[PDB]
Amino acid sequence: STKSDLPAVAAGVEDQPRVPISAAVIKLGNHAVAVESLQKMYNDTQSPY
Amino acid sequence: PTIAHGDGRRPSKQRTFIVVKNCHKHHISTEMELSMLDLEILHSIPETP
Repeated sequence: STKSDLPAVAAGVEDQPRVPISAAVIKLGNHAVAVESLQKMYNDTQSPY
Repeated sequence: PTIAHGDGRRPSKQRTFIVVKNCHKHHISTEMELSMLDLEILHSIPETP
């Protein structure tokens, strides 16, 4: 069933230790969507975003 | 840093810059005219009020 298949596709990602990560979280409707800009990654490298 | 290219366009070489920065050595100079007839009583010892 779907319940018995939950440890099937969860290949270790379900039991990793949970750490916080700073990210800007907005709310659209009922979901939370996290917004981020990784352009400072590219401007250090002088690579076109 | 630079991004390691994924395609074989060009080899993603390392980058280090040797930049030389020349300093700004500034000279500031005022004047303070001080009259010698005050210097004469500077050198003299006083005894009367």
